[PDB]
Amino acid sequence: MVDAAQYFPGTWEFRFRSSDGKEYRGTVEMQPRTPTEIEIRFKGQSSDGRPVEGRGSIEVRSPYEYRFEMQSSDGARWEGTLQVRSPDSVEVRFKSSDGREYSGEFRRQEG
Repeated sequence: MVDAAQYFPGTWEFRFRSSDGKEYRGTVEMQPRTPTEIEIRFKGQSSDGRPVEGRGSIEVRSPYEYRFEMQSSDGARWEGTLQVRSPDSVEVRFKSSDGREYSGEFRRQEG
């Protein structure tokens, strides 16, 4: 597995989409708080154009996989896991407080 504080810090673009077609896109900045807790700050917007922002984290908790959580200024609360696929690409799968199931991707940017 990747080393959390080696791998995740940086700027990423994201796209998340639910099975019903709701979609969020935006940019995140990740930085370590500790080696087991990577903080996320993000700005983005839903597919209806509504701007959102918020915070989240990637954490070491379970023995099996990274924990992923994000909370949005429009009230969306997201909790799930992720799978690193390459040096610049991470897939995510999560449940939302609105009852939706999402999949999505982070794509690493320069700066």
